Amino acid sequence: PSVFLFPPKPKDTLMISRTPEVTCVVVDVSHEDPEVKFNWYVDGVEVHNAKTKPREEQYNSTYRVVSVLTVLHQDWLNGKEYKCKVSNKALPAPIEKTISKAKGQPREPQVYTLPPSREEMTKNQVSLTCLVKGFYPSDIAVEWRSNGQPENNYKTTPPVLDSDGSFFLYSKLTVDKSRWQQGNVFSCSVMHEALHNHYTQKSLSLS
Amino acid sequence: PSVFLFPPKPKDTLMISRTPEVTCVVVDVSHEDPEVKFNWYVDGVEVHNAKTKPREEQYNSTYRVVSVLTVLHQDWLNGKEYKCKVSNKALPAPIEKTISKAKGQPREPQVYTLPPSREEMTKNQVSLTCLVKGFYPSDIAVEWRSNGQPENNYKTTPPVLDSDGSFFLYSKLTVDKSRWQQGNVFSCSVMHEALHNHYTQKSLSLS
Amino acid sequence: EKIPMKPLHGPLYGGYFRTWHDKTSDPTEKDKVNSMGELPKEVDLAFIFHDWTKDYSLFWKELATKHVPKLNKQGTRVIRTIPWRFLAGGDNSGIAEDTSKYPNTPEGNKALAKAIVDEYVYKYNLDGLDVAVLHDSIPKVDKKEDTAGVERSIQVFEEIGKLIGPKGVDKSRLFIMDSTYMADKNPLIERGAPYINLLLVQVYGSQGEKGGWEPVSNRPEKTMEERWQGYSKYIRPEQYMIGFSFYEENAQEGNLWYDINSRKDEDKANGINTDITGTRAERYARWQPKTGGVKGGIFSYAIDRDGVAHQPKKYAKQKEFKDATDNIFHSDYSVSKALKTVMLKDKSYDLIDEKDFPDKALREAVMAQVGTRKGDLERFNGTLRLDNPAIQSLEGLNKFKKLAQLDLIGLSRITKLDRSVLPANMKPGKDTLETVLETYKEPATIPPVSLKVSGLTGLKELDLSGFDRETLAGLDAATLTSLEKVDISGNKLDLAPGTENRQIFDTMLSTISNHVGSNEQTVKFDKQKPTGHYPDTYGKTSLRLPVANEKVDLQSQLLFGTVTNQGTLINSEADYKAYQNHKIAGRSFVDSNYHYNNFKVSYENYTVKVTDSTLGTTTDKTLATDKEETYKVDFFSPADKTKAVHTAKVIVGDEKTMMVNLAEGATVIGGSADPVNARKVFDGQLGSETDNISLGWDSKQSIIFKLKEDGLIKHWR
Ligand SMILES: *[C@@H]1O[C@H](CO[C@@H]2O[C@@H](C)[C@@H](O)[C@@H](O)[C@@H]2O)[C@@H](O[C@@H]2O[C@H](CO)[C@@H](O[C@@H]3O[C@H](CO[C@H]4O[C@H](CO)[C@@H](O)[C@H](O)[C@@H]4O[C@@H]4O[C@H](CO)[C@@H](O)[C@H](O)[C@H]4NC(C)=O)[C@@H](O)[C@H](O[C@H]4O[C@H](CO)[C@@H](O)[C@H](O)[C@@H]4O[C@@H]4O[C@H](CO)[C@@H](O)[C@H](O)[C@H]4NC(C)=O)[C@@H]3O)[C@H](O)[C@H]2NC(C)=O)[C@H](O)[C@H]1NC(C)=O
Repeated sequence: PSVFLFPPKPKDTLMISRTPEVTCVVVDVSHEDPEVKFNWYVDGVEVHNAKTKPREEQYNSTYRVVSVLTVLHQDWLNGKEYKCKVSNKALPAPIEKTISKAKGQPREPQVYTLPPSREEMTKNQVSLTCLVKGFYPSDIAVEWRSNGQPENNYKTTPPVLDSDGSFFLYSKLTVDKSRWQQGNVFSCSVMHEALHNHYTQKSLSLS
Repeated sequence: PSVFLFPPKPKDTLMISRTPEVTCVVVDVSHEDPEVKFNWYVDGVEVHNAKTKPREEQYNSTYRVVSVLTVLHQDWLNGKEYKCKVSNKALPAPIEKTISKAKGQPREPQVYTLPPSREEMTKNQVSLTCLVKGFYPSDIAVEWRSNGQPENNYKTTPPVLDSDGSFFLYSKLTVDKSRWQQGNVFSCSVMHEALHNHYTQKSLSLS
Repeated sequence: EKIPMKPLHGPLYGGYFRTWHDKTSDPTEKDKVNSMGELPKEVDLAFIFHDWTKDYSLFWKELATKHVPKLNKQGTRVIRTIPWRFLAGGDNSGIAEDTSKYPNTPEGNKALAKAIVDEYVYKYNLDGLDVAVLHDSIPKVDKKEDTAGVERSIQVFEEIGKLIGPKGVDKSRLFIMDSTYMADKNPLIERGAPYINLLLVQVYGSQGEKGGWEPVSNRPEKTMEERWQGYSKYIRPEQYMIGFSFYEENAQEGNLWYDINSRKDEDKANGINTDITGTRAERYARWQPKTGGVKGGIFSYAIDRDGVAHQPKKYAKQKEFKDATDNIFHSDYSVSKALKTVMLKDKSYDLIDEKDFPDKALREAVMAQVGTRKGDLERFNGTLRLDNPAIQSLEGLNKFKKLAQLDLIGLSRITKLDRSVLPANMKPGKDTLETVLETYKEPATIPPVSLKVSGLTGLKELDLSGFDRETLAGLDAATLTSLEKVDISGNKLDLAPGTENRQIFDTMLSTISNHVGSNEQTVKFDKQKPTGHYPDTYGKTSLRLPVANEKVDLQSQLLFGTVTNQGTLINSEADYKAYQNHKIAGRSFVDSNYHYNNFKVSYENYTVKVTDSTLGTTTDKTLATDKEETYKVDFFSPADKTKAVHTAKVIVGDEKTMMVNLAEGATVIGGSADPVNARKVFDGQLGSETDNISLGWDSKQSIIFKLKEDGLIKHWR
């Protein structure tokens, strides 16, 4: 049996209204003895508020017992060690897995909105860019919104390691040229632990 | 023993002067019987021109036998199945792994250079951006160069899957504001199989 | 043409023969040395599982001409297995691809039903059709599940059922359905339950035998029993059939069931294991449901691989492995014949005879309603109506071990009623049957049979002693005219004045006095042990106490009562002592052993919530009355903690009006706190164990808000 502990979504840990989860998947679980007892610790403080997720509809082959744990934002951001101790009857002794936030001096993300290229103006659609650099750790979330209304058609690149040691990423908002030329507002909404209320915006419009 | 077949570098397969390699790593190799016989096939045509790489430094524990194969560009671009058949004495029967180029209609990368942000002009350094979108497959390479001289300080994001089905990526060239304001030329040099000579450039300068 | 064949009888044995293993399927493939005609007489059903074999293969000539008549001669029906999506679908749907020809209309599906039957059943002169309702064969459009396509198949399945099967014009041809889904999950079972002859559940591996595992419950799910349990509602037990699988050559992970015996690692050369002992198939052959009745039989998959040993579990990981078992062998079908004879050896498939039911009208009524097997009596848990008046003897009703209900309607000729001529589950009891399947690491309780006795004019005696009956419901005493003797001793009957049991007993007793008088010999009704329940509602809804320095047990004071199944509320031990002295004919019915303490229901484990006048909750039964206060005391069951069983109003001293939370439903209109989590401090509840009510990020947080209503604030918390 193999264990796979996973961290919470950046967006969840940087917004108190949302609820972050520390998932502990267990694959290749014994078909003979499928009993799995999860024990959850947070710096030794064993918690008992976990929730085993229902056995999803895998066709055959291997049992995959997931176990979720709802976590406090502060506990994650402070960087407490969440430990998932899996216990199987087939297993001679329990498998432990530990995870925590990236350990290092946090840095503020410099957010910059870039307009469509001079060449791309010929095309019927345009690409609004949002550069986000000089931030640490990689835990970050970005969103677009046009005139308050959250945007649908955009994509964000993974955090890429910069030369100095910080990370960076871009986010491409694909919109029609009509809405750009007409003069709407589009706002890149970055979210990082080293910001005011873990939040900041940069607007973008035609000039 | 686990086998890990890897494709060639995009830059190597798109330049005939460079030589592409199809690496076949083998990890968790038997400590008792460390003999590994690699067999290499290309659509059944067994080739015998491979080279087992010397055991790199390594930090003890588990043997990691790498095996490289030099390949023809045309054979990769045509999309021939390179198969790595690992054979160990401890292993009851040989492990095979197969790899090929991404199968689908190739698409031309639309290259667009974007200048530094209006806000970033206050900073002592600036970030020259190069958007590259609407291309397939993900096999692509990008480079900057200022006044002919290849650039050092830049980073390129991984190919990200776009909404339509194509990929895209950005490339951030970090330079001093002096060289930008003075009025140098910086050229984003994209390289993709669906281009003229697998190559195209877009220059960027102050206005 | 259509050869006449004897009907389906006894335990059956199915077998899906894979077409591409036939010798005539592909002459280029020389390793295929099997044939579908070689299937023995033991094989009842021979399913045609077609794939890979070419459209215009030489197999189709050999099938219709040589094989089908040979199999029909010996006594083996041939069935075509079409997938689910052939009835309705787009992606590889065969006949249903041509939607312009066969539209999605009332008339269009009726044309498609005929087209399916003609092309598959009647084409080669086969003996049935089989529909495979799987997720692998589910109707898809562009490799995506289709909602309208599944709803169409349902309607098509009904139309095909109007052509062939039980409710069809051509009833000679069978209509079968095979399913990995369970009854609740598979949608065709409800609609096309009467239209099928057999159901073939596919339950390969221990996942089928033992059932899957529910991690949240930490208990087994979708077990072999639970699988049938759902299907029991829709079809009869003799229609049910379970499936195992033989080893397919070069099988991969996700298709290794190890049903038949595996190859020994020593025996490298040998790849044949015809031994059936210690196999899943053999256990499946012996398996019979715990309720309902005996199964129709079993069936194999890839019967062409009969006797072939399973590839060891050790070499299951390595994909490219050429084991001795992966070779193809010319099977003589030893396992199929062995497993068939094993099912013949089963004694439950013995027919019902005069030994069980002497009376013919009873024996015919049982055969119609229940079933035609000795094993059905041990299992059947449904209603049995004996309305036919011409019934002399009810001998062998004790054969019914798990009968649900028994109706005795208009049976004048019956005279005596006792344990002899009544079901075994007149009294309570546990499951007597024993499973023959493997499991992980408690026998089921059998419900006492419901007995309605009405219209028996010539009934004289009536003995129901030591049956622990809960009520006398069903016994229509007004119709029992010729009643003389009666015995209802050693039961759990509340025979108090005004009860329905007493009304039945009094109506019975008046008939006894007329004929042969009333006395100790004729009438018995002693040593009752009525079941004590919890009341629905409670009367004691208030309690005014002094401001004394004393402590009171709120539970005993407010929460009490032990109702009967009829409806007599015993609150105190005094009420029971009064109940004990319900003298009928100068002697009580209640047992002397059965004290109040044995009757009483415990109110331990019940939670309590004492909300004081300032809405200050406390969960303690021992209430101090030293301080002046008004309380609202809610009680909850150990089961349901959210919904209160009873609510009271304790008032120590002068009453104070119960305060109300004015903040509840407060419009948050400012503060540093997050508006989302700000509203959840006025939600009314605390929150779930794993909720999130963090106001903000900073250590200091503020909430500005407006009250719901005007009022005078005397207290806050
Ligand atoms: C999980 O397990 C279930 C079974 O277990 C059940 O479910 C689980 C959850 C538990 O509850 C269990 O208790 C329970 O019992 C799996 O379901 C089974 O899956 C296996 C495959 O893994 C199937 O065996 C294969 O069947 C195909 C036949 O495919 C036809 O029929 C299907 C069912 O109706 C249908 O969905 C298909 O679409 C297809 O339908 C045909 O379509 C054509 C075209 O339209 C039409 O003309 C036909 O009329 C129509 N026919 C029918 C009947 O519908 C068969 O092809 C497979 O054979 C290959 O694989 C074998 C090894 O498994 C091997 O021995 C054979 O030689 C063959 O291998 C190929 O051979 C050719 C040469 O001939 C070669 O060129 C190929 O390279 C080679 N390929 C490979 C890969 O080796 C095979 O027999 C079972 O039938 C199916 N169960 C049932 C009852 O049908 C489920 O799939 C599992 N899932 C996972 C993810 O593990």
